[PDB]
Amino acid sequence: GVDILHNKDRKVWRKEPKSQDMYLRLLVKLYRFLARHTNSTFNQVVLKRLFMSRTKRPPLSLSRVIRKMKLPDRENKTAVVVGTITDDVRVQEVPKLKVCALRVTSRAHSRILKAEGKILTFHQLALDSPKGRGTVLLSGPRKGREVYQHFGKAPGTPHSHTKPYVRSKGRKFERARGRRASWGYKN
Amino acid sequence: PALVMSKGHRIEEVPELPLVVEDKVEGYKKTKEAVLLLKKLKAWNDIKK
Amino acid sequence: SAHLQWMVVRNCSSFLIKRNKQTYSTEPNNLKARNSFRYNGLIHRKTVGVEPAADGKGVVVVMKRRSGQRKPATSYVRTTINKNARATLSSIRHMIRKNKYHPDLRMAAIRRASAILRSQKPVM
Amino acid sequence: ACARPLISVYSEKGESSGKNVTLPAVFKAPIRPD
Amino acid sequence: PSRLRKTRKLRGHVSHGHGRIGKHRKHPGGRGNAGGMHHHRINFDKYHPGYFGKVGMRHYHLKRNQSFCPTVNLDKLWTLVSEQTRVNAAKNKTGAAPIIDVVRSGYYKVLGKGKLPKQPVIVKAKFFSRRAEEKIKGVGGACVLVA
Amino acid sequence: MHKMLNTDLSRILKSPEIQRALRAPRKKIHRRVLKKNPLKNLRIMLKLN
Amino acid sequence: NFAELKIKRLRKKFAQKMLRKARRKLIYEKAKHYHKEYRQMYRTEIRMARMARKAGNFYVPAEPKLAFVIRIRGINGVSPKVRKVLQLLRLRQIFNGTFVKLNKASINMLRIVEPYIAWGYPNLKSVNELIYKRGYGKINKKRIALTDNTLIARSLGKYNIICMEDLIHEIYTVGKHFKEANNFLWPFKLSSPRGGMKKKTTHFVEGGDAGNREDQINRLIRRMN
Amino acid sequence: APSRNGMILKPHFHKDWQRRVATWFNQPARKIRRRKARQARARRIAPRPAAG
RNA sequence: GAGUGGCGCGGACGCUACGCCGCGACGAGUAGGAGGGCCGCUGCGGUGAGCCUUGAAGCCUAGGGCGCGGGCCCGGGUGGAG
RNA sequence: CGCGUCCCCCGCGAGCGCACGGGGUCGGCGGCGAUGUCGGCUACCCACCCGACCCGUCUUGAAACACGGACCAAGGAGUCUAACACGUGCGCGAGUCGGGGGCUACGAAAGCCGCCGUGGCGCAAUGAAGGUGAAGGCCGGCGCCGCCGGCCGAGGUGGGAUCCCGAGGCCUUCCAGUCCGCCGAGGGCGCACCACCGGCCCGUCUCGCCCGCCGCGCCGGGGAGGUGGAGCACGAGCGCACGUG
RNA sequence: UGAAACCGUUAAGAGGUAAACGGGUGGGGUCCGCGCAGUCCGCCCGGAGGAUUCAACCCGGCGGCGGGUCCGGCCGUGCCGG
Repeated sequence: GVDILHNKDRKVWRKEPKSQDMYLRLLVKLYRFLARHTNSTFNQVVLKRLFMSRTKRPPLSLSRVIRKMKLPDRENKTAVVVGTITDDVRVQEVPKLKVCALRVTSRAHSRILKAEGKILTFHQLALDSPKGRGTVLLSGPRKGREVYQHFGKAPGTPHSHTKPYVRSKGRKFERARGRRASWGYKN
Repeated sequence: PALVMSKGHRIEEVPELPLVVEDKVEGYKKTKEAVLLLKKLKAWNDIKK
Repeated sequence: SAHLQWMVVRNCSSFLIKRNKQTYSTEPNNLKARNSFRYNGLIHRKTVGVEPAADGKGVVVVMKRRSGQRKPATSYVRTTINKNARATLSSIRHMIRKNKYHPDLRMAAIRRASAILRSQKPVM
Repeated sequence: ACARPLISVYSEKGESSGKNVTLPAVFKAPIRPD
Repeated sequence: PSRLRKTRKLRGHVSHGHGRIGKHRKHPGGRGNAGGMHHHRINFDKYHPGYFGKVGMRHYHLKRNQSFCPTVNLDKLWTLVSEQTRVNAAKNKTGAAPIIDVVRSGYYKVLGKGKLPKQPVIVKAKFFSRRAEEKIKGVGGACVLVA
Repeated sequence: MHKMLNTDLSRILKSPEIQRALRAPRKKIHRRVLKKNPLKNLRIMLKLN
Repeated sequence: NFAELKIKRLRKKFAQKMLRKARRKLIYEKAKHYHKEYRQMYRTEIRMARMARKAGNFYVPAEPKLAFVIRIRGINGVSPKVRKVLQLLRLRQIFNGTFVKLNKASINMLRIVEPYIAWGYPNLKSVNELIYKRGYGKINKKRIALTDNTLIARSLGKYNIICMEDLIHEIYTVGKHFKEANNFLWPFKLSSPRGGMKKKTTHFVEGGDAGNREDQINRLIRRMN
Repeated sequence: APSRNGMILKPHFHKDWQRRVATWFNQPARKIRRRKARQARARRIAPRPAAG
């Protein structure tokens, strides 16, 4: 007998990973304890990121992890990725880095251990640094994916630089009418 | 051997879990040799199951 | 390791017996006989088990030895206690406390042992 | 882990002969029921 | 998997999840890409602009092999050779430039997107961009052409 | 490659490195309290005023 | 050694006890002060009205600061402007109550939800009765009963409102932190009027039980509390 | 009838296509018969190269 | 918090962590949408050292109960091979 | 309700007990008891009080003088294939994939090939096209050179989860004090992401000035300022499986 | 094997608002509790019986931990040498 709208009574975020991966599930068990029993905010951020889908924990490039750890105060601090660390082949110099990440690709391992760099795991990060003291938490480019070009205004709206879904691309595949003032119109 | 026993394989008498046997197991030619080998390695109670 | 090969056998084991909103496990060293990370008799390095004796009278206390655990023929040490009710339980309390061998299974082992002795005791 | 213990090798009479093979790293691969 | 589907939870429900006021009738807006310029005009104009009409010249017999020209950039140029060559090229003191045959790697043209690491190199490509060439003069190198 | 190398969180969560950097448990349960009308109930009115 | 250890723990416990007794004494002496403040407040208007009548002039007293608003009508068939103002007052249910302090802004908000509320100027007794019997705090957005003073002290410690007598003083004598003490109090879930209403639909002036009931709101507070 | 933003498709299924569906259950018996005929030939032209 | 100076052999329950526990507010609903089913049907891979001629399926029942419900489990009868 | 000490006026006593005290207990009782009685709600039959129109469907509106339905059992209706999009799980990752081919009972399965990746999709766009095809300042010599060179070099602003430094402080009868752990004034590095301003690439327009040579010409290259692009600005893709459209 | 519709007969009950239905009881049946002198569980006390019976100390075999840091082995998503 009270005027509430129940539209927004439920919250639609993740409390657990969808994955039935046991090793991921033991990391989540390990970091639920640290999120609860420390006044560290690092463990709360890392736990939340352990739940997120592959399209939400993207692959961090090696060159982003070189650049964001060569910055002014990031000296002998641990580079923490919740996703994966993919090798960048266009970079020539790799400094000594201390990396903790879920996945690391075979090329980026052999590359980072070639220098004096050390590669951790999250069970090691807990024993090494429980509160996340002396860490730089990094994310990969989340609007990197092809899918985002097609999003926003409708392609065929004035000032919409949106990629439409065409079968193939040529001269006769969606180039004619609303793309040139020669043929009818243009926005 | 916690995972193997949870499958229901009756292996509480196998001396080792890997049970890496000799290489002259492959030279055998009778089912009397094959059962007698499983008796001596104490894997027989899985065949009885 | 314990937590690893729990996440494999917690739902998909031979011993698991689900019916009537109740979940037991018919494991040879489970005591309290239920699906748990504690009482599971196969997972851990250290395991205590209480059985009725080979004959009628007595109990058998089973201690899983530290050393060789992929070695199932020599993994378990069995001892028998055919004494009075108090001196049977006192031996079990002295095997579990004074070796610091699963002190959380002390009280559960004494309750199980007492139930085995009360079972093999005649009806009027 | 990186513990590769020393697995024994049994005779045809079911007794541990002195011959030993080191447990290959295949058995330490991450066990994935999924 | 027929168990995980929506059909199995419409058993009991009358319309099977297609409405009561407007039914599930057969083809109530025509078949396929019909009504393009008439009653599906807004969908085509809004999400598929430039669909109708003619643009450009018709090339009757077109063979795709004559217009075959796979590109590489200066970014990934040193990856067609070993890391051994790059290391030993700096380790050598004579000033000898290692030779990168681009057509052996399966690229004809070299484009100039990339920063180049500072040592001399020869590039035996079939084509070259202007900025691509300039950057290899900038690093102190050659541009040999291939027929 | 393993996603976590050491899968013994039995050992890990009681190891001195982790146990050092924790906050104390809040293990006391606080059930609801029955509201006693302190205008009728003298002592509760004394507990407040 | 441990003789030292338990001696230190015993000292720290005794320190915590004497800190409790010191705070408790402050609650007693503030309640004794507020009693003295209320009696001299009460005497003054009788004095000022007497000395006015002795001269032969009039004493117009202060137009009251505090209002008590009761929602009398329900959720069904209600205008959107009347909806927004009713949920800005937090009267989201029939027979809910809140205190609102009178200014220029709040009176012009009251008169546009007029047929849905029965409001007036409360008594010291009514303010005592409501906050002691129906007193619930909005602690962690959870409606928790004010059984102790360590709820009010832990929530409203910053504004120097450390007990129930402080809360009742800041409500009654419309002080500085009325906003943070009124918004602390969860809206008062009153009963149905025992003895019935006169008529819900119409104004108080024309027989009914809606609109401004100046000093007569205290009678409605007794029957619903 | 088009719903929203989505690719504009032209499926080539306007003819009687169900009559001319060619299914590959032959494949592992086709591979066996080829390997058979291959070894048969390789034995036939006995000391000559198997490739020809 | 930590250092250097001025007799009796004892102690309930717990923690399927996908578990267990605590506090507060809420609960109409057609078309429609999602979740959870230890709701049910028929077949395949595993598994229950399952059940069964000392009586399987099936069927009948003023018998005994469980579950919010889908349904289900026991008793008695018939039946004869799963 | 101690004085031994800090002002303007005149830090640990000891017990025992009662309880309007973080939700009910009795250290109170009394009957009746083997074929005639005790319990058994649900379930068979019946009675009485209150309520109570017959389902399905289309409809603004159905109990309808709207249509379908006499009764019962068995059958009986969103499926499979191709395509696309988005979410989701898994594997590898600037890659990825043998699907066609070949090799050596279950099994027409599984295993393997790499000088079987042809090839597909991806890592480059834009133009109808011929085509072209993705960052720079400064410091000298030639208040200037087309350049000879030399050093360093993938932008800026604002907001930004975390991280970093630390003015001071966290006790037991004090005073210094050393080591770890902890709080915090204020101040910095700034992830992803968003908004804005720069810039680079292709098309096309306006204005103008210099450079090159086995081929001096209706040859080729270059600059500044707007402007059109499904672009670049240190990659996210591919394959498999599931879900909805 | 022998379902339901529908029918015959036997038993029980009922019957003027067509029947049937939900809620609340009361009345009678049908079987059930294999009902009908009524709970077991600790320790102690109070009497009475029995048994070859504790604590300690020898001899043996097995197990746990830590031997803070003994002696010898094997492993290393460890590293430095030849």
